Amino acid sequence: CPEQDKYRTITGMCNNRRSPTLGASNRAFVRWLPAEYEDGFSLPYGWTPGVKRNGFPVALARAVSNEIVRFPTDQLTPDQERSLMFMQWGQLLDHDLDFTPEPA
Amino acid sequence: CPEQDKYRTITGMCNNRRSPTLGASNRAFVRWLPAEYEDGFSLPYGWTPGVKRNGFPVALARAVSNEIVRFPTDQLTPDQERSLMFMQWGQLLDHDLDFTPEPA
Amino acid sequence: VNCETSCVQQPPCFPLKIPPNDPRIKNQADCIPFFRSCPACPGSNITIRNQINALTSFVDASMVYGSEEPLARNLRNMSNQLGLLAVNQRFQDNGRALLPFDNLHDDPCLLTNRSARIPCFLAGDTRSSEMPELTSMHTLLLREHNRLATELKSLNPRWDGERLYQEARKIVGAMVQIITYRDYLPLVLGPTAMRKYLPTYRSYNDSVDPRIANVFTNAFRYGHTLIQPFMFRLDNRYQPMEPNPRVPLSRVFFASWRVVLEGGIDPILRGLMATPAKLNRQNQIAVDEIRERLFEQVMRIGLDLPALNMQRSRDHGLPGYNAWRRFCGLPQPETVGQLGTVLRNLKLARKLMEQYGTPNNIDIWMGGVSEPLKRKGRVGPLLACIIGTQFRKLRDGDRFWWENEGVFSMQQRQALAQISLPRIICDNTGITTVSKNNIFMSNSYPRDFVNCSTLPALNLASWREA
Amino acid sequence: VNCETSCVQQPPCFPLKIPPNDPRIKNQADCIPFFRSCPACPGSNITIRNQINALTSFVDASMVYGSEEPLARNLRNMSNQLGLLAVNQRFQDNGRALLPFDNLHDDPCLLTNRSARIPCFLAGDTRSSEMPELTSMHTLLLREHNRLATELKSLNPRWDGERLYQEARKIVGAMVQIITYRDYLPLVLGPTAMRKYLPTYRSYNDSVDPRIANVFTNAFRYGHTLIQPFMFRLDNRYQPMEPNPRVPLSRVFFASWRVVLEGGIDPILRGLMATPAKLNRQNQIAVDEIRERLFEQVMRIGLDLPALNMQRSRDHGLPGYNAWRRFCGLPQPETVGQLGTVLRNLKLARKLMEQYGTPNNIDIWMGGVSEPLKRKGRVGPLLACIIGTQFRKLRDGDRFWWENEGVFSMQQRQALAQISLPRIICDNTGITTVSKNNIFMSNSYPRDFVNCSTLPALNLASWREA
Ligand SMILES: *[C@@H]1O[C@H](CO[C@@H]2O[C@@H](C)[C@@H](O)[C@@H](O)[C@@H]2O)[C@@H](O[C@@H]2O[C@H](CO)[C@@H](O[C@@H]3O[C@H](CO[C@H]4O[C@H](CO)[C@@H](O)[C@H](O)[C@@H]4O)[C@@H](O)[C@H](O[C@H]4O[C@H](CO)[C@@H](O)[C@H](O)[C@@H]4O)[C@@H]3O)[C@H](O)[C@H]2NC(C)=O)[C@H](O)[C@H]1NC(C)=O
Ligand SMILES: *[C@@H]1O[C@H](CO[C@@H]2O[C@@H](C)[C@@H](O)[C@@H](O)[C@@H]2O)[C@@H](O[C@@H]2O[C@H](CO)[C@@H](O[C@@H]3O[C@H](CO[C@H]4O[C@H](CO)[C@@H](O)[C@H](O)[C@@H]4O)[C@@H](O)[C@H](O[C@H]4O[C@H](CO)[C@@H](O)[C@H](O)[C@@H]4O)[C@@H]3O)[C@H](O)[C@H]2NC(C)=O)[C@H](O)[C@H]1NC(C)=O
Ligand code: HEM
Ligand code: HEM
Ligand SMILES: *[C@@H]1O[C@H](CO)[C@@H](O)[C@H](O)[C@H]1NC(C)=O
Ligand SMILES: *[C@@H]1O[C@H](CO)[C@@H](O)[C@H](O)[C@H]1NC(C)=O
Ligand SMILES: *[C@@H]1O[C@H](CO)[C@@H](O)[C@H](O)[C@H]1NC(C)=O
Ligand SMILES: *[C@@H]1O[C@H](CO)[C@@H](O)[C@H](O)[C@H]1NC(C)=O
Ligand SMILES: [Ca+2]
Ligand SMILES: [Ca+2]
Repeated sequence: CPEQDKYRTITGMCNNRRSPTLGASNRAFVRWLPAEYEDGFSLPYGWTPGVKRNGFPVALARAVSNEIVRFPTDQLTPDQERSLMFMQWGQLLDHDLDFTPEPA
Repeated sequence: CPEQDKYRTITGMCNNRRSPTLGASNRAFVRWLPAEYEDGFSLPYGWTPGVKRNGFPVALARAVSNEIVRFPTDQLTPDQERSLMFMQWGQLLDHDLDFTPEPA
Repeated sequence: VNCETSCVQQPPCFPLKIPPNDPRIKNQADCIPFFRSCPACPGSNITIRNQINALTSFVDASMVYGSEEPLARNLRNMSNQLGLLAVNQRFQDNGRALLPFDNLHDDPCLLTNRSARIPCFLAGDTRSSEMPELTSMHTLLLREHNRLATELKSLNPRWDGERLYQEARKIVGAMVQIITYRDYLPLVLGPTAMRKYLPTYRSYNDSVDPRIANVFTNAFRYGHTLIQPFMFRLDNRYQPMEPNPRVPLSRVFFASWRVVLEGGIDPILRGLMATPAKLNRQNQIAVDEIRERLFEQVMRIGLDLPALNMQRSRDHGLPGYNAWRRFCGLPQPETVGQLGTVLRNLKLARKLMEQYGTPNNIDIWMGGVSEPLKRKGRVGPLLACIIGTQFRKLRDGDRFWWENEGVFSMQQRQALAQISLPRIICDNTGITTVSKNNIFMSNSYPRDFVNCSTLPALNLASWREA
Repeated sequence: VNCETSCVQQPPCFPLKIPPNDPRIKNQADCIPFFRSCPACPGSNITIRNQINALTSFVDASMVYGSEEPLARNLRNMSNQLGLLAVNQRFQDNGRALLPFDNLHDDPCLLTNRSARIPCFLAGDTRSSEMPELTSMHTLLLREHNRLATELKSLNPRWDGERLYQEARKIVGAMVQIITYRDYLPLVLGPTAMRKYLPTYRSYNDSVDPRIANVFTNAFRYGHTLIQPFMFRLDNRYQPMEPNPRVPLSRVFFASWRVVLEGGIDPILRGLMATPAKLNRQNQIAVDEIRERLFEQVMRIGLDLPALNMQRSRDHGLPGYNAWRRFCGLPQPETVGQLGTVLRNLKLARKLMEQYGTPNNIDIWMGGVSEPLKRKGRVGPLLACIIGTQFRKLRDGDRFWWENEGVFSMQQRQALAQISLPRIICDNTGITTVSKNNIFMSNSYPRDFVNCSTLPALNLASWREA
């Protein structure tokens, strides 16, 4: 890292001089808690037929969505004190913060 | 991980049921702070000629040992309140807790 | 295995299975496509799997400039010394700049209308075309950069293209920080959580880790609960702009042709300002436009965004609801009655217990968006904690935070304190009437609207090098 | 290649550079051998390099039983159903068991006395032969295991080999935890740091991460300052055991032949009990036996342990002194004057600034062992924080902690509360007079010693299966 600089680098490298990759692009996320995987280190819960999580069957994500998230659109409540721009800035900002790559 | 268990596994696996590799052998250390490497991710300070650490030259480990650690053996001070067994348990205990492998 | 065309569960696919009596997908042999996130250390039997952030975690407008050097270079106009970002060479929006098009091998935007042949846009982030409303925000910010570079060149004749680009990028980055912390986050967190997690800024602390936490990538998806089922487009009198003033969201995803051929970004920005967001309620969590018909036009089957969120938290090895509550110093309900008290809703607690068996296993997004919203906020205690904790780290751990001593002069900071999203819209569009501040609360035309002439533009005089 | 026979700085080596005018290594282009610790994710350009713990972090006597299944199985006597650990088949120590020999390809123990031909010992941990005093402790616990299994067999005739092994192993692990937390840690930390970092145990907490922290591997090396330059051996009456009662440490490293051919473990254990540890003082940090001549008989030149610790902290990417002070909530000295106040020694503070330039760069081991010792402790505030913090996690995050409900019964816990190291010595050696508790404080014969016959044996009645 340069002793002195004038602007941000494009990758975010060197923002933190003691640990120059912190906040830089293409680096592993930090974890605030130990990860929880089916096998302890790699497989997602729900991966292996019949393997429970912490004593209970893993619920299909689509089943949880169907039973708890789904609602009749005619009940929609417009937020009287938020604009749709409130939603939009959130997505835009999220796209300033993180993108988690996947294989093609 | 089994539902019930009377004894520890040999590897330490399954001691923590939600994250079964915690404390288990042949796993990465946990870090309490972000790592500090010359290039940010791998090279140790002192690796590349002329690369300072936070504005100052990297002190040779052998230079610090010679100038600060070295002392005349006849000046050794016996601890009136600790046995050498206190030293030895420390090493024995250390060998219950950590071994950092290296290539042969 | 091709995760897009196969339902076989083999690396790197983790297709979502279909339950009996599904309301849409009657064939249980089908599935909702899902590719596991790339692991930081492929094929390791030593490391605990973690995922990768391809972007800079800092609030530095990297969605405009790019987070890698080859891209950041390609987004710039290198034909001259004006320090501008490249604009579309084929199209303009009523004489104004559009984003350049990208060159994708399997362009999804082309699939949203075969006849129009309008590809996805090229931006600092790969998702700029995902919905026209997002595209309009990327386009708005591209224009503001070029406008600032142009004004800076007038004030400082000796500044080369690189100097102009960097000073404009620096102002735009400060603008995203100011709009986010001054206007947006207080309305997400509410006053109590805002004071707790984001106390008054002091200065840069190099011991504050600024990385995005893996949980935040899922928790910040709380915004999926604010999504309306339509894209609303309004004319200059904020009245429905025919022919289609209300397009179903399942027909706007990756629909870059709508920006180019259906009136540009002005109708879209007016619709964003004059239409209410959707309110998150406990039995009105997320709309079927994203739950049943996500990306319907650009692939074999419509996806379920809420379901993908939960599959993603499992892919990412994220702890359950109670582990996150504990992390946040919040009580952890163990029984359906305790969960009912925490949620102030026994009916939802019972739905959750029927699904998960225990609050320990509730997926973080589901548990987080299930909590009652904090007063004057749009998230509950858990999400407030995860989101507020993340943004304090991005602020305090950024050497280039706009208020950090040395980044801007006192007069430049005084000048930047006058910026606003409504003013930026005024400076870069044909829109002459915009929302009163706060733009994220104002939503009713004409009650909440003012003329652009009453909003003072950013004064760049303290940027004069003289 | 070889990091032991060359000074080329290339993977996997990171040779220690030699300063001008070194009092020992006169040729400045040469070096001290050093292999980089294995990375958790080899050859990656995404992950921040980290190192691996090959052992179980728990205080579970894995240095006796092994931390990998094939090894744990090989350490056991599988010729019968007695649940014993295997013992040496070639030699015995006055009728008592010795550790079996290992089968290494480049056995360092064979180099310490070429004509004796005694290889290294096989134990749960690979370093059991590093010094005969450590070997004696490993040998002691192996005998205690076999003694426990034998007693449990008499008590429970129907218990098979696996049950006997596991029950004895369980008791040995509990003994190591009790001696460590009841007797050892209080004398390391001092009473004040003991109460702060190790408050009364309340319950197993499954949200406490029990992993060893990277910094701990380097911070717990504070014990190198306790090392005496000789191995002391005493006879039946704690008088020097002729002809070599005081062997220089540089001639005992990997000297397994001394245990086998020079009188077994009894003279060594007595020497450890009736000899003072070295005191750490700011101008007497560590002896040349480990600073100039570490492993002199098995390497091309003598190594420097204090220097290796510092090169290791750099290999491991550990933050400097002030970052660890900050992590621990202790003031961070920025000037030589402030450092002089923190260390209560301006002279040492001046010495540290001349070498490092800034207290921000002082290596953790060096700054940690430089601090004045806490009252009735043998570490300063920084090391007390790191060590205390680690051992609380190893206690609170251990499902098999001896006091955790369900591990032992109330009456078994009452029995285990009577165990002590002096009694374990009495039970498995020809020593009939041992130190009074606390064994780590007692160090003078005959003042601090009592007959083994005054110490009641561990009562295993509550292990009888009714
Ligand atoms: C079981 O053990 C759990 C672990 O406890 C730790 O380790 C043991 C060995 C002890 O030493 C113990 O003292 C340690 O805490 C324990 O869970 C822990 O509980 C604490 C207290 O609730 C949690 O702290 C809170 O954290 C949140 C989230 O931020 C934290 O993480 C980020 C990311 O790393 C950091 O940057 C932050 O600094 C935090 O460390 C904070 O928001 C919260 O602070 C806010 O609220 C408090 C109180 O109002 C204010 O004083 C602050 O100023 C803030 O406004 C706390 O700091 C901790 O996250 C959690 N850890 C885990 C792993 O869950 C649990 O309570 C124990 N249970 C029992 C029965 O013993
Ligand atoms: C610059 O920022 C630093 C980071 O600050 C955090 O993030 C920012 C954004 C804020 O949210 C802030 O509130 C956060 O703390 C900051 O350094 C931090 O300072 C705190 C307070 O001194 C440190 O906490 C202490 O930690 C030690 C070590 O244990 C910790 O780590 C282990 C391992 O992960 C955990 O298991 C523990 O739970 C701890 O989290 C503790 O020993 C200590 O607690 C003990 O002492 C106190 C005081 O007597 C007692 O009340 C307790 O009961 C304990 O006995 C503290 O919890 C924190 O480690 C440190 N972080 C870093 C990265 O250094 C710094 O102060 C800021 N500087 C300025 C000028 O603002
Ligand atoms: C036009 C509105 C939005 C979408 C369309 C949309 C879509 C997604 C998709 C497809 C994902 C990935 C799902 C998966 O895991 O497979 C997704 C991820 C994230 N979002 Fe979404 N989103 C729209 C809108 C929002 C809003 C308003 C957000 C926040 C206020 C928001 C956030 C996020 C975040 C943080 C992610 C993860 C990003 C990453 O890759 O790290 N979204 N969204
Ligand atoms: C008989 C006394 C001791 C040694 C001989 C000895 C030697 C070492 C060596 C060679 C290392 C590695 C050096 C390097 O980094 O290249 C080492 C590491 C550790 N020690 Fe040492 N040690 C002796 C004695 C002690 C005592 C009394 C200790 C504790 C009270 C102690 C601790 C440690 C620790 C924790 C390590 C790191 C272990 C790991 O590999 O993770 N040592 N010591
Ligand atoms: C670069 O800037 C000039 C002047 O504004 C403009 O005419 C040209 O179209 C721009 N080129 C690109 C690729 O954006
Ligand atoms: C597709 O684009 C054309 C313009 O090329 C437009 O006229 C038409 O209405 C669009 N089709 C649909 C289905 O919207
Ligand atoms: C196994 O146990 C028996 C009985 O104590 C003993 O004679 C034999 O030598 C032991 N074998 C090994 C390899 O330790
Ligand atoms: C080496 O071992 C033999 C016993 O086999 C012993 O007589 C001799 O003294 C030892 N050598 C040294 C240098 O101590
Ligand atoms: Ca960014
Ligand atoms: Ca262990």
